Formats: sequence, C-alpha cells, structure tokens
Amino acid sequence: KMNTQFTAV
Amino acid sequence: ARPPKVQVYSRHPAENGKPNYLNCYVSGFHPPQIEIDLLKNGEKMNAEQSDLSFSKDWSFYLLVHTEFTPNAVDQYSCRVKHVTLDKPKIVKWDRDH
Amino acid sequence: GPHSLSYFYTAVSRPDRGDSRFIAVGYVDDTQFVRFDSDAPNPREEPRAPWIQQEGQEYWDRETQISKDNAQTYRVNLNNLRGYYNQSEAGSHTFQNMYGCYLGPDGLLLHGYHQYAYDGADYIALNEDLRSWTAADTAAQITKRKWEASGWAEQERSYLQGLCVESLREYLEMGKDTLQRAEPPKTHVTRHPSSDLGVTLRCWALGFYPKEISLTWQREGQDQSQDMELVETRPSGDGTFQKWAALVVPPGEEQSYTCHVQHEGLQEPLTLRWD
Repeated sequence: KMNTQFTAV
Repeated sequence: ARPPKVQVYSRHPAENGKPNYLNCYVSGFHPPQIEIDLLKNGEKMNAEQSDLSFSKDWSFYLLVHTEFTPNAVDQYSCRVKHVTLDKPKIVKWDRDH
Repeated sequence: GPHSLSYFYTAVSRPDRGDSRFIAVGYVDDTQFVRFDSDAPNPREEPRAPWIQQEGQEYWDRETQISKDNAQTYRVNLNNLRGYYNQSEAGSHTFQNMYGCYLGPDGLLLHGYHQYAYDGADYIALNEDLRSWTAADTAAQITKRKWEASGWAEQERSYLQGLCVESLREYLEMGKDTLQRAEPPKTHVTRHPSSDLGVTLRCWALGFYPKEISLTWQREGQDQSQDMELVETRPSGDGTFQKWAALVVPPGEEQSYTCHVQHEGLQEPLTLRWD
C-alpha cells in the first residue's frame, strides 16, 4: 500500500 | 542523459519449432522517453511492453516481449531509438546469447 | 535477506499536451505487483501480479485515489522545479521518487527510505531517523525548509513504520509460494569454437528468483573475472531472471576451467565444466 503525498517541493 | 543498454534473448534455450518467448530488455537509460521495437525479418512485431520502472541509480528499464516459435530461417532483432543515440540501435537475436 | 516493499514514481512534464504524466509501480522484493498510469480518461490502480488480484474493491479504491492525488502533487512539483532552476517552459523534465520499507527479524521496520531525483540527479532524501531531510542541492534546501515547516516527515515516518510494514507482511503471505520461495537457476555450459586459437565457453543461469546471483569462472581454482564477459541480469518474462558469463579459452584446454554458480535457491553451489 502506497504512502500519501500532498506536500509540493 | 544516459544511453540504453539492449539485450535480446529467449526465455528458454531456443529449439527450432518449439514455442518460446522473445525478450528485448532495455536498461540504464535516462530520460525515460524511448521507442523499443522487436522486429521479425525487419518488420515490426506487435509486442507487449512492461510498465516504466527504474533502478537505484535512477536509470530506467523496460522489457518488450512476445511469444515466438524460433526456426532455422526467421531473423529477429530489437531496434531502440533514444535521444542519446544518433542512429537507432539494432541488436540481432541469436540463440547463443 | 530482508524482504521489502518499494514504490517507484516517475513524473514527466509534457509542455506540448499542457500537462504531465505520472506513472507509479510497486514491487515486493524483485516482483512487480501494481501499476498506475495517469494518461487515460479514467485511470485506476491496476494489478500486475496474479496474487494481488484477490484484493477487494476498497483496496483498489484507496490506491487509485492516492495515485490521482499524486498525479496532481507531481504536476505541481514539476512546475516548482522548473521555477527553482529558472528553466524554459519549452522542455520536458523528469521527477522521480522511490520509497519503501525492509522487514526486520521481529516483523518490524528494519530500514525505511524515501528519496527523489530531478532529471536523474539526486534532489532530496529522508534521513535515518525518518523525521528529517538531507538536500543534495540548493533548490532542495528550499524544499527542505518548506517541508520542515509542513512537518509531513512525521506522517511519512508513521507510514514507513506502520502501513508499509503491515502491507508488506500481508503481500508476503498472499504471494508466499513465489515471494518466499527461492527458485534455483537451471544451468548449463555451452561451447562455441570461435577463433583459430580460442573456444568460447558460456555458463548460463536461467529461471532463478530472487535476482541476486554470483556467476564466476575459474582456471584451476583461480578467478578469471578480469577476462570474462558478464551480462547484466535480465528478466525471463515469467517473474524469474537469467544471466550468463562467458570466457575464451585456448583450444583443447576446456578441462582446466570451471563455472561456479552461487544462488540462495540452490541446495549447494554448483561447479560446472564443459564436459
């Protein structure tokens, strides 16, 4: 199961 | 910007008249845009291509593959185009490699 | 060695299409089992191994929604990187992410990692504590400060020590008969009289899993690596791998050489000759 990524570089 | 390494090979040791699978494995390249064709007697085959993935050093790898029944006369190759290659790279299949 | 679950994301900008393309694949050890490709009107996470397919609708819905959210986050990432490096809007660029967890002997996280690259160069990576970042370049130093202010590394730590390990354990059980079984190589040596004065001997290992293998040639026990051709390990197409190692030997001297095959699937390492 994948992680959650919302925070742009 | 890194050029692709290309290997073309069968899944099992080739035997004339025996169904088998033909693989073109293309690795080590960047950026990921690339055209990989298996050719049968110089004409493009309609093969399947694996999902884009990459190694720990970030370079990409793809597998293009299809069923085939090798025989004494049909010639196979893999043709690869990528921006790092001035001309398409063509590697001929032979059952000893 | 330790089992792992990893994902590999590739995002590319496409100035001509006015958008970006986002592809994500998952692996357990050396076995791909899921994919997502944003370049469809109604993209879904999809199974790429037979043993994942038994997952229910809720599994697929969660993963698909993560992937859709990622596709947006990476679209923004590509524009922000273009700005950090003051690059032209004309060109395509590539941003990659890989992360994952290794499973320890007590069934807890052994090691987690999470890192990025832009146009193939290291950009930023999660530290060992899983709570802080190391920047490879100056743009990533600005990312690092924004991410410290966000604090999201606490939630990535939570994922790597929690859900990543828990799901890997589930996948190991679901696919145990392939993922927890080392499949030994089928081997043979071939001989090709090549030169007026050389014979090529090629030592093959076919159908092995996992990918790690040692193929070496010796002359009377003395390693010949400096003279052998060793191909990069390559997929068979069925989830296993192949590799060969060849060397040219003088005519009539085949009996002086051996190929040694070492793979975890073997009962014992093999010593092979051209017989």
